[PDB]
Amino acid sequence: EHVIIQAEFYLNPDQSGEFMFDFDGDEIFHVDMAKKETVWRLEEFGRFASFEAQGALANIAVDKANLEIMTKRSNYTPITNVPPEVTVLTNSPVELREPNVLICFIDKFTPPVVNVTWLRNGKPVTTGVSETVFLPREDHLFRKFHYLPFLPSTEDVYDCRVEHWGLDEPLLKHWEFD
Amino acid sequence: DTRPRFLEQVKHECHFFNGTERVRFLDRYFYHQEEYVRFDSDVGEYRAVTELGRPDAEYWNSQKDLLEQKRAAVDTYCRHNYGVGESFTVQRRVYPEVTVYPAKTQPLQHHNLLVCSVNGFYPGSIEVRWFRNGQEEKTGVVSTGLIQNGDWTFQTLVMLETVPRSGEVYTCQVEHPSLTSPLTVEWRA
Amino acid sequence: AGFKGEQGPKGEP
Ligand SMILES: *[C@@H]1O[C@H](CO)[C@@H](O)[C@H](O)[C@H]1NC(C)=O
Ligand SMILES: *[C@@H]1O[C@H](CO)[C@@H](O)[C@H](O)[C@H]1NC(C)=O
Ligand SMILES: *[C@@H]1O[C@H](CO)[C@@H](O)[C@H](O)[C@H]1NC(C)=O
Repeated sequence: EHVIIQAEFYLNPDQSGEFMFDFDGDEIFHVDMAKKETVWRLEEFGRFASFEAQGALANIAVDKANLEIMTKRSNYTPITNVPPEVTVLTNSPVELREPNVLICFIDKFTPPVVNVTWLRNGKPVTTGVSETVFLPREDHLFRKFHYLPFLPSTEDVYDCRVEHWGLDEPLLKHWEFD
Repeated sequence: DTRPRFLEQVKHECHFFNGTERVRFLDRYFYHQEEYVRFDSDVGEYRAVTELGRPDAEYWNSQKDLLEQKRAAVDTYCRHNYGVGESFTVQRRVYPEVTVYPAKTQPLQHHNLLVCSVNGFYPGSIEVRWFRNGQEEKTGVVSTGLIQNGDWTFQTLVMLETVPRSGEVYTCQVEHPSLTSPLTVEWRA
Repeated sequence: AGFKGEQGPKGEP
């Protein structure tokens, strides 16, 4: 009882393309298009399997060609922006001085373009941050995760800031100890 | 940037029922969010989902070699990838770490929430229950629901709205497919 | 050990 999906997209005018496999809502891998490389979601996976990244580039080229077709077939009807819902949580219960990870979950949005900043006491932070690619949803919108390892303290507050073209203003989602 | 956007999506889906005993393959094409045409292995031809996809159904169904490639995908694509991935996907098991801790509903009210925090588990199906002195407590339970961490683990918090009384013992009980027996964690005031 | 990508056709030009 399970689902494997090979999800692809191509977006104009950005000329952004994505190729990934999803197992029951979890990313197995995606292909970094610039680097022409298969990127495993967990390290372990690369020891159990492979995937030839070049196939992905070929599929994206077809997707680009189909987009041009469908764009005209539609009379150039563009996409309607659907702004995300955003939630900030930790991966484990929080203990002063116990390293943890803040997670910023951005979901139910389209098109798959977003700016996301983590803020500590109001200042952007980049050290140790990571992120997923755009994950598909069954309603054909997208989902995305950003991560920020941290040491909890009563001294610090955090926000995840998300911008997207459907939002009137950036959405900031707050987190603090208590 | 206010330039209009245009989005093409393709999803090649493989649905497995009882491992590889029953397999359905779906090729699905989308323009923005709208599926316009698809190939269902239950049918063995492409079908227009909306009017936008009629020229592709016709065009692609006139190509006998294309249909035959797609008629074979349950075997050459789906069963194959299932075999490749099964060991670290279908058979992935990761035990739930269970923590009980008290908390407050209205900030600064004596503790009236017991939180059963269940972290880092896989796969997602779980059942968490609360007991007060050996009796299941079914009233007063609220939860986050199931949360995906995006890293092949899940978590959920399950909360018991209660006014603890000294010498009462509360149990959080967790059942998951990775376990042979229920996991139980106790708390006393 | 190798996952296969499924290809797709080009639309009606
Ligand atoms: C686009 O315009 C043509 C007329 O030029 C019409 O037949 C067709 O239905 C329109 N398609 C849309 C809005 O998808
Ligand atoms: C992200 O920032 C760039 C400028 O750095 C901007 O032009 C683009 O539209 C932004 N994307 C959003 C808000 O989705
Ligand atoms: C699943 O397939 C197995 C053999 O692989 C079979 O023994 C079992 O009856 C099947 N499950 C069903 C259809 O209930």
